[PDB]
This record gives sequence, structure tokens and C-alpha cells, in this order.
Amino acid sequence: NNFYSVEIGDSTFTVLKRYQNLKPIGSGAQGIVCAAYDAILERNVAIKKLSRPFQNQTHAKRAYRELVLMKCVNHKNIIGLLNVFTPQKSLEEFQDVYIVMELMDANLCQVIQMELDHERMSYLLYQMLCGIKHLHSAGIIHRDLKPSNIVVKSDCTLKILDFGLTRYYRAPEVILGMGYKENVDIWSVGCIMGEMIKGGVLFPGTDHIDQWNKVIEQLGTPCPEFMKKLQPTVRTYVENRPKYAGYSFEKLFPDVLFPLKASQARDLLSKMLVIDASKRISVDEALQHPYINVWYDPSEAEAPPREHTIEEWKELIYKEVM
Amino acid sequence: PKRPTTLNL
Ligand SMILES: CS(=O)(=O)CCCOc1cccc2c1cnn2-c1ccnc(N[C@H]2CC[C@H](O)CC2)n1
Repeated sequence: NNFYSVEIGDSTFTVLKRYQNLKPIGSGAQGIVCAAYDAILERNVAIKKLSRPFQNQTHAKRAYRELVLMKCVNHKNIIGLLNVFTPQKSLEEFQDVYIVMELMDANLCQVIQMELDHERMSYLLYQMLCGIKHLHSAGIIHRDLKPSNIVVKSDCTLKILDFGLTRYYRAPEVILGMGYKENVDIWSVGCIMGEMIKGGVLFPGTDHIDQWNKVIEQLGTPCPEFMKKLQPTVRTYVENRPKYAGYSFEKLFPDVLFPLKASQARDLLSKMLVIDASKRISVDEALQHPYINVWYDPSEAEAPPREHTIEEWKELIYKEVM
Repeated sequence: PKRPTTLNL
């Protein structure tokens, strides 16, 4: 009575009457997402219906994790929670979780290959880093930032779509069998920034092994010290490739490609796109870089931050929805 | 510098 049902392909969205004009804008393993209009807030929203949250303990655990992080994380550069609801009236009936977010206009996929000025390039990158820094402060290291999971609006604002864990943006740590730390996310920021400048994908590998080869072809074969950190079996492959010297960042990103500034961008790129993470720039240093620091505002860039049965997870999730 | 307020989609 507070709710109505809309058929969305083979799926039924049963949602508060305030949400109208539902249309499917995507799906995946964990949910189906519709664009909608919210009649109470008077704005466009994205409505995500979780897919099989209680099929097993692993689904339930992830669903619980997502709900909590969205509630607790609040930052202008991270997709926020507008609302959560279930159409069911009790724990015994409880089945469906609906998460409501602000509706963004686009992801970065096409936008970054349209040629942008330095102001838009650096402003967008500034917002990305602010989002990431806030994720890291909450103990979330993404590991899978790409243009498709970073969203924007026609007013040049930007939010990170999800909390992470197309291989083009995956750091060498991820590609190979390695440990990672916070700066794993810096690699992905670098790949995006490079793509903005050059107008196409930097390292377009045709498979997971090929992804590695396109990286070294441009940047150079990593040092012996780095090779030592590899697991034995990945090391046997990696270490025995032809030896590439790489190209300087002037060769990779010459003035021709750009709209003091281009020199500053190259410098930043040369520090983000480092194969060996122990020699790669941190998020804090990236935010302080002359190319990025022009936008600095501490309220944005220095903002303050187990085992259960299925029915136990249901209960914990139901509490969270309520 | 003032922040961009537009972006082409
Ligand atoms: C991991 S999962 O839960 O299985 C993923 C389910 C699918 O996720 C999705 C697929 C599509 C959009 C999605 C999501 C998840 N969130 N989301 C959102 C959220 C907020 N705004 C927009 N605008 C959009 C930005 C893209 C643009 O082309 C149209 C407006 N999209």
C-alpha cells in the first residue's frame, strides 16, 4: 500500500510509491539497477535491488558489508546512500533489499577520450584522489578502479561508484601474485590520467599475460629487486621475457598530446605509473602535487573517517535496513 | 583558479 510493483524484465521491483519512472540501467551478479524519479526528494535516483543476498553465507556476508559501508562512509566523492528499504513487513518474510543512490549522468568511459582542458583534467583527478583517500581512511582499498565504476555529472562533479575487491587499469601487484597496499589505487589513477591525455587506453592487453607485456613495453622491465618479490611460478615467466628499457615520459606524453602545466602533468604521471609499488607515489603526495594541489580544500582532502548462519545474516541485514 | 562547473557528456 506504501509500495507498488513494476516488472523489469524477468524481475519484479516492489518499491515505495515515491519512486516512479523505473527503467533498467544495468545488472550484474550482485544486483539489478534502475534509473527512477523520486517524487518526495524531487530528484533522479538509481535503485539497486540486491540479487540473491541470502542464497549462501558468502552472498549474505557481502550484502551486509555493502550496506554497512554505504551507511558509514559519507563523502561528496563517494556514491552515497539516499535510502534503503524492504517491501517485506517482518523478519520471517524478509527477502528483498533495495538501495537508493543519487542518479549520476555518466561513467568516465567516453568522457576521458573526449579531449579535456587542464582545469577539467586536474579537477576530476583531484576529486578521484579525495574519494580514494576517504576510502583508504575507512580501511577500504579498492584495487579495481576503472572508468566504468567512476561516475560524473554534467556539472563536473565526480563520485566513486563502489568499494571494489576489463584488466587495463589493474596494477602490476594485482596482475601478478603480489601483496598490495594503499598505493595500488594510484596505478589506476595513472592509467586514467594517461588515457585523458592520449585519448585512448594506455595499456590495452588482450588477456591477463598480455596485460603485463603492454605495461613493460612502454615503461620498461622492472628491476631484479622487484622480480624477487614475485611468487616462483610467476617469476619464471616474467623474468625470462625480452628486456625492455621503456620510454621516457616526454616520449610517452609529449607536448603535442596536451591541450608549465603539461610539464607538471608529465611529472605526476611519471610518479603514478611506476611498476614497483615501493617506488610509486602515495595518495597524499599525489594530492599535494602542484598539478592537483590547485584545488585543495581540507574539508574535502583531509575529511575525518565474521562467521554467522544465513538466518543470522538475515537478522543483521534486516536491522540495517530498519 | 575557479573550479569547472560544466562537463560535456
Ligand atoms: C556489482 S553488481 O551489483 O552486480 C552491479 C550491477 C550493475 O551496476 C550498475 C550498472 C549501471 C549503473 C549503476 C550500477 C550501480 N550503480 N549505478 C549507478 C548509480 C548511480 N548513478 C548511476 N548513473 C548511471 C551511470 C552510467 C550511465 O551509463 C547511466 C547513468 N548509476
